[PDB]
Amino acid sequence: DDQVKKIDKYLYAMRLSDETLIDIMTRFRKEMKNGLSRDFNPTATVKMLPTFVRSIPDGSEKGDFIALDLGGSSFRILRVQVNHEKNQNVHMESEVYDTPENIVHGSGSQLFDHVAECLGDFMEKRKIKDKKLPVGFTFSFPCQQSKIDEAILITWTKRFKASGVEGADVVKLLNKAIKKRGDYDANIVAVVNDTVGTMMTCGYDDQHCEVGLIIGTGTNACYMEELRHIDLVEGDEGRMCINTEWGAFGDDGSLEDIRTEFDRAIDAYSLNPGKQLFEKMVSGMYLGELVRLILVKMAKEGLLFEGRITPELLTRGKFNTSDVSAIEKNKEGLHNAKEILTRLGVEPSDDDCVSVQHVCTIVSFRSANLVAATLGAILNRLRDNKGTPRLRTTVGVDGSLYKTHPQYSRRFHKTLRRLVPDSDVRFLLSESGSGKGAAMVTAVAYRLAEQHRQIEETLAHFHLTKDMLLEVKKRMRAEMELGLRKQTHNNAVVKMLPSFVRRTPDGTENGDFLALDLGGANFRVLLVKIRSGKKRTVEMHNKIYAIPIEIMQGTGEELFDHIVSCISDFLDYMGIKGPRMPLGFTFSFPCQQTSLDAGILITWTKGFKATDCVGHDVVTLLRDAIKRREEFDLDVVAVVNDTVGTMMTCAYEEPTCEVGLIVGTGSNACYMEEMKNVEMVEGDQGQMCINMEWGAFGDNGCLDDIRTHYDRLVDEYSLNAGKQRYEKMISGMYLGEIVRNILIDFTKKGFLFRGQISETLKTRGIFETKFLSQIESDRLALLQVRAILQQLGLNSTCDDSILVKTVCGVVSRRAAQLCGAGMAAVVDKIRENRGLDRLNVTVGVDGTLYKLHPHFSRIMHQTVKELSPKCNVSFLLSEDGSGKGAALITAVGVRLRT
Ligand SMILES: Nc1ncnc2c1ncn2[C@@H]1O[C@H](COP(=O)(O)OP(=O)(O)O)[C@@H](O)[C@H]1O
Ligand SMILES: Nc1ncnc2c1ncn2[C@@H]1O[C@H](COP(=O)(O)OP(=O)(O)O)[C@@H](O)[C@H]1O
Ligand SMILES: OC[C@H]1O[C@H](O)[C@H](O)[C@@H](O)[C@@H]1O
Ligand SMILES: OC[C@H]1O[C@H](O)[C@H](O)[C@@H](O)[C@@H]1O
Repeated sequence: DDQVKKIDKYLYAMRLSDETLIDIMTRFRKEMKNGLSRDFNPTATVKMLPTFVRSIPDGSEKGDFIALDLGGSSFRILRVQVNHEKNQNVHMESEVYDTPENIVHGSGSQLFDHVAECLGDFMEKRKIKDKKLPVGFTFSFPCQQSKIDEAILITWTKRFKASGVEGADVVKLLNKAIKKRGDYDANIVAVVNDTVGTMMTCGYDDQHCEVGLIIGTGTNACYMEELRHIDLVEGDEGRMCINTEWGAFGDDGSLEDIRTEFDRAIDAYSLNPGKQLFEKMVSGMYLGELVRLILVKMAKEGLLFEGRITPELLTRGKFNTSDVSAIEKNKEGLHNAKEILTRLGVEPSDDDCVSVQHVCTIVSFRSANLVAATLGAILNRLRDNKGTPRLRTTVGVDGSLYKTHPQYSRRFHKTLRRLVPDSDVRFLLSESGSGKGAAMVTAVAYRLAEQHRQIEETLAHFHLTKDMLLEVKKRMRAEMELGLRKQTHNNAVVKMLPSFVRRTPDGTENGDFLALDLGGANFRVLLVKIRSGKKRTVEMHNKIYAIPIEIMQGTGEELFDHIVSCISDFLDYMGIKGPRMPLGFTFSFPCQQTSLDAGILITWTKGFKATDCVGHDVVTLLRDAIKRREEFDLDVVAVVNDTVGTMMTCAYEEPTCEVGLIVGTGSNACYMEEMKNVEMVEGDQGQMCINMEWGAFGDNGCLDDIRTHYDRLVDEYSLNAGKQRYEKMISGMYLGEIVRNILIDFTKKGFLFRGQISETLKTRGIFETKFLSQIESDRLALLQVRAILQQLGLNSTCDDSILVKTVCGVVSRRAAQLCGAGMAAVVDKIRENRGLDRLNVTVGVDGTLYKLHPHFSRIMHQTVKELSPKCNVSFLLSEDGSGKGAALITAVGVRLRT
C-alpha cells in the first residue's frame, strides 16, 4: 500500500480522472469541428483530412491486388485476392522487408528507391510482374488528398524523416522510383492511411464499422463523416471517411495543463519537437521512453535503486514499450521487471520491481484513458450525426500496443464505455492488417479509374488543338476561294452566294416597310418604320405565327398560302390599309439570286421539306400565293438571307460591321466581299454581301478527320443525311442530339443512370438545346441538373448530373471553337484582302443558342482572337432581329429602282 500510494502521489498528474477525461473529450470535440470548418481549417491542429473513401466494403469487390504497407513498425508487401474464387472471401500472402534507420532518415529518393526495389523483389519471387495487379498503398502519415490516387505528404511523424518528401505527392515519387528501375510496371491506384485500411478491413466483416483506430507506433483515428459537415469537399451528398490525425491534438498548446515534465522532455529530444504532442503521451514509440525518463528522475532523488544510476539507464530508448508490456503481465510481471532492470546495470531490489511496475501501469493506463477520451468525442459526433438516443457502432482497431500489452485494451475499452454510456460499442481487432482493407479501396478505385479512362478517351475525340483549329480555318478559307471563283464555283461545297446587297446603310433610308422572317425558330411578319435626318428613328412591330411541321414539310402551295394567310392577319392586326407596301422577305435557306428580288431555292436545310419549292423562285412562289388569295397586293422588293439581314441591322449603327453571323437553329455567315473577287457576278466595282452558306462546309469530306462517331450518327439519322455537316457540329438543332448519343453510349457502358436506357432517353429531340444552356450553368447541388434530367425522365445521382454537365460542355465548347475557326477565316480574308496590318471589324450576330448559352459566345470570341490575332473583332448581338436590316435592304431596293 505505501510504495504505490507514494508513486501515485509522485505521478499524480499522469493519473487522470473522469472529469478531466470528459474535459479532454470536449476539447477534442471542438478541434474536430475546427478541422472540418473552411474558416478554421488552415489553423486547425486536428486536420480532419478527407480520404475520398466514401463507403465501407459492400461485397461487390473482387480482384487480385498488391498492397504496400509503410509507416508502422514493419514495411509489408501483400498480394490480396478477394472473392477471386468461390467460397474464399479473401486470400492473402505477405512479406516483411527490413528497412533500416538510414533509409528512413535519409533522402526521399533513397526511401522510394527502397520501396520500388522491395516491390520488384516481391513481384519477381511470385512471378506476377505481368499480371497488371492494381496496387494499393497504405502510407501512415498525414496527407493532402484531392483524389484517391494522390497523397501529398503534409508532415513526417513517428520515426520517418526523409528529405524532399514533405509537400510532394508520394504517388509521383513512388512512380518516379519505379520508372527509374525500368524493371516492371506498377499501377498505383489508391493511397490510404492505416486508420482507413483498418476501418475497411473490419468493415468487410462488420457492416456497422464506422471507425478505424490505430494504437501502434503512432496513434490516430478515422471515422465516417457526413459530406454536409465536410466544408472542404464539394457536395452535401452522403458520407466520407475523415482521417482525424488526432496525434497533433494539443500542438497549439491546448493540452499544456495535462502535459508533465516527462512529456516535455520526450518531446524536446524527439525527431519532431513540438508536434504530435497528444500522440507522444499515448503510443508505443513513446511510452517506454516516458517510463525511462521517470525512472531516471526517481533514481536521481534516491527513490529507486538506492540512487544507483547507470549510463544504460541514462540511454534514450533503452527501455521500450515491450518492456512496459512485459512488466505489466499478471503472473510474470515482477519477474520480468527484475530481469529487465538487472540488465539496466542496476541491481534492482524487489521493492524496486514493484515501484517500476506501478510506474509502467500509470503510464500505460494514462495512454488508454486519453485515447478513450478522444475516441469518445468521435462516438458522440457519430451519435449526433445519426440523430438517435443510442449509438451502435463498431470500431476496428490495430497497432502493436493495443494488440500486445496484457492490460491496455481491457482498460481502454472500460474507460471508453464509461465515458460514452449512450453507446453500444463493439471493438473488432483487425487481425489481417491494413492490406485487406487497402485492397477493398483499391478494387473500387480501379473500377472507377477504368470508367474514367474510357469516358476521357471518348470525349478526347471532341478536343480540338490550336493547330487543328488553324487547319479548319485554313480549309474554310480554301473553300471560300473555291466558291467565289467561276472555274470552281459549281462543285464548291461552300457556295459563296451573291446577295445583291452592295453597301451597308448610308443613313438616308426612310419609309414604311413590311418584312417576313422565315426559317429560324419563329416565323414572323413585321412592320418597320424608318426615319432619317436630325434624329433618325426605327419603329418596329411584329407578330409570331406558328408553322406546323406538316406545312413545313407539305407542298409549296400550302406553305406559301400559310405565309399569305399570316400576312393577311398581321395587316388586320396593325390596321394597315392604303396603297400596296414594299416588302422584304428574309428567307433563311440557300438561294441562287440573279437580283435582289429573285432567288431560286437551291436545297432545303434545317427542318423544311415542302415540295415543288427547290428550283423555283421563292419570290414567284410568294407572288403566286398573294394572287391566289386575291385580297391585298404587295411589292416584294427583296429576298434576303438572315445572315445578311443581321449584318445590315448591326451596320445601321456601326460602320465597321461588315460581317453577319447566325448561330440558332442552323449556322451560317455573310460578309462584304470585293466585286473583283465575286467572279460569278459581272462587274469589278464596289462590294457585294456574300451569303456563304457555310453550313455545308465538310459536305465534300473536308472535316472527316474531326467528325466523330456521334457526328456521323446525328447526320445519318437527320432529314438531310450527308448535308450541312459543319452546321450539324455547331447549331441549335443539332448539339442536343450529339449529347444524347454520347449519353446513350455511356449508359450502355454502365457509366450513367445505372445502365438504364429510359424510353425517354431513346426519344430523339428530348435533349433540347433549351436544356443545354440550363444544364451548363448550375447549382452546386446540381439540383438544377436533376429536375432537367428527371422532368424528361431519368434519375440522376449527383455523379450522374456531373457527367451529363461535362458532356454538354465538351460539345458546346467544340461547337464554339469550330464556329470561331470559320469566323477567323472570314475576318482574316477581309483584312488580308484590304492590305491591312490590323483590322477592326464588327460582326452582327443572332440566334438562340448564341444568345442563351452561357459559354458559347465567350469561347467563340476567344477562339477568333487566338486564330486571327491581327484582327480585333467586336461581336454585336442584334436586339431587333433581322427585321430592321431587311427593311433597310428593302429601302435601298426601292431607291435603286430610281
Ligand atoms: N486513472 C488511472 N490512471 C492511472 N492509473 C490508474 C488509474 N486508475 C487506476 N490506475 C491503476 O491501475 C491499476 C488498476 O488496474 P485495473 O485495470 O482496474 O485492475 P487490474 O489490477 O485487474 O488491472 C492500479 O495499478 C491503479 O493504481
Ligand atoms: N437555352 C438554350 N441554349 C441554347 N440553345 C438554345 C436554347 N434554347 C433554345 N436554343 C436553340 O435555339 C434555336 C433557335 O434559334 P433561332 O434559329 O435563331 O430561332 P428564333 O430566334 O426565331 O427563335 C433552336 O435550334 C434551339 O434548339
Ligand atoms: O500509424 C499511426 C498514425 O501514426 C501517426 O500519428 C500518423 O500521423 C498517422 O498518419 C497514423 O495514422
Ligand atoms: O438560319 C441560319 C442558316 O440556316 C442554314 O444554314 C440555312 O442554309 C442558311 O440559309 C441560314 O442562314
